[PDB]
Amino acid sequence: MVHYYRLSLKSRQKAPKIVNSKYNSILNIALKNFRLCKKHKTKKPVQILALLQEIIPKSYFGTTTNLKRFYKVVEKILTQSSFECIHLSVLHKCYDYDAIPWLQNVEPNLRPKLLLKHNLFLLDNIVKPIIAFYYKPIKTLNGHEIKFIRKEEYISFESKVFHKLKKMKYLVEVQDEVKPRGVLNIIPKQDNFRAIVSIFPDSARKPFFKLLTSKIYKVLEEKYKTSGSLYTCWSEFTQKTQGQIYGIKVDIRDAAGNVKIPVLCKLIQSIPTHLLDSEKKNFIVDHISNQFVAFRRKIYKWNHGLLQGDPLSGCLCELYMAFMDRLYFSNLDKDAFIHRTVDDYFFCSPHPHKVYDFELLIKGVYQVNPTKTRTNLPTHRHPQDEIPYCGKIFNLTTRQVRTLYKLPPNYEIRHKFKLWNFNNQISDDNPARFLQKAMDFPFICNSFTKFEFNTVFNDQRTVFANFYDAMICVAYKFDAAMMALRTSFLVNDFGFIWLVLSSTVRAYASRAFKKIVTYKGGKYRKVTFQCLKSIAWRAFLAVLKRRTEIYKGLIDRIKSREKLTMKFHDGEVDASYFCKLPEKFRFVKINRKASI
DNA sequence: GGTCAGGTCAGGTCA
Ligand SMILES: [Mg+2]
Ligand SMILES: [Mg+2]
Repeated sequence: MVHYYRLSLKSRQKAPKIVNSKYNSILNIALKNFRLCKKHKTKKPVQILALLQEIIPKSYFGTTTNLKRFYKVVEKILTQSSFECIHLSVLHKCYDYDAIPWLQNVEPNLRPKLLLKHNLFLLDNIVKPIIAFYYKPIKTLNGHEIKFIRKEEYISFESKVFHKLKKMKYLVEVQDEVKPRGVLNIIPKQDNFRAIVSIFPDSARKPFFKLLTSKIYKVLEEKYKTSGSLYTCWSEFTQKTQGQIYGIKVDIRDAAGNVKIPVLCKLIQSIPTHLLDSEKKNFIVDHISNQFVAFRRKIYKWNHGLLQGDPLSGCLCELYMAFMDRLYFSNLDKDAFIHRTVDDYFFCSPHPHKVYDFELLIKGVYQVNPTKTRTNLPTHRHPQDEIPYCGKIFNLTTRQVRTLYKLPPNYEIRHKFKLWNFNNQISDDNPARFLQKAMDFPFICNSFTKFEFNTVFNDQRTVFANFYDAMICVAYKFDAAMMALRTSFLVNDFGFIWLVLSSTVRAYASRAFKKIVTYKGGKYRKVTFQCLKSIAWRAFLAVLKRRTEIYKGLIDRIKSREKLTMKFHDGEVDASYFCKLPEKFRFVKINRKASI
């Protein structure tokens, strides 16, 4: 009942020098080259595809089509997403066994299972180890994107920042022996960095760690007035204000790093004893006061704010900022709007000067990221009407809000979707259950909420454009799933495809109708059940056009019937946006080629 | 057969 192979590197093994008796000795040639490959003869430019072809003799596959079949899996590995899998069946089905010389002696009908396991051996003992030798997998944290960087480069970057973190005395060799709680990792996040700790497993302590986090969060609801729902505060404020809205979003930089431990410790002691007893208080106090981290066989003490990667740090920083909240935001004009996520602040008022004062206040209290500041203030260098905050885009002039989409140029959109589940596996003969589990609604549910479908402050044009953008996303996921179906299910029967799509469009439109009818507003005109379906269908249409030759049947299929009459009772909807693909998603890369 | 709360999972969002 195990049908999956995981692409991730940690599954790898450490190659024996010789292959055992149950495997054919040709493997050892490969292994030989492994040592020779190991020889420090590498320069900056290597291609893993290229070096592998000089490690595994072509005589192992015999024919070029077999070799290409195998290297296309290798290429998938080299371009992999986190959690991604393939079907074990891929490793043996459709190979030309006649042309493989070392497989002729054994009778043909017992041959397939052997070949799968032999290819598994090569992938686990030579391919993955060779990838590990020159590269480190890091999760970009934008979807499941994984970028590989040269080990020499990652180590150099990690040494540079280690020394910088040493000159500023953030890190100090402890020398007094102390049990370290975890290992430091330096993770790049664009121009800046993220220094985090991976905690050594401390079994039975995560019940304890969840308990302490829970009890503090209860304290943070109970003593400090909840920030409000982000949606409701903004709703009330939009109704309040009929004039031009003014606003600012600021991003505090290293909010954990700018925590003053003495003040936090005093907040701890100041907690009432009925909420959190003195023993737990004292356990927490030397916990944040004695942060010990293991580097290259050496232990250091972190003495700058809260350490990311600590179980308590996420929740603890919120308490500090929550306390800062009351310290500095008790008096605010109730004709104004304010909301905070954790280290991001969004503030709006009808008066420009009061927004300016808020900006000066925050800069006076905190070191901020000036590049991350967005404002409609006129006196600012690069002012904008669109403020991104908490996954959404707010237009202060129009009051319209759109979903925010994190698609950098050349981002590969298949990294956004986690299509493989190792815990519940689907057999290679069952593609339909796979595709429909892929199209479960819950996954896009976070773009099917009151925020995008309300008509209280949102126009019908923007509720449509939101639904469209989301449906564009669902189309891109369909595409990735289809490409998965061709390359590992090796499906030939596309007749059953044209079915769940419309079953989903119907159900999705119905769910939309429900939400839109649930949140009618003063800007709500009239929305036809069928019009939503037409929008969804036009979204799929716009997407499917990227790979026309593969889908020309399907596009033609939906071309007839499937009503797209975009004659909505509004007399304003441009409708050009709906017809084609928004520029954000025209420039994103769907194909797959092994770069390095 | 009709609810419920409780428990688990799932793919997603935010920081
Ligand atoms: Mg966990
Ligand atoms: Mg938990």
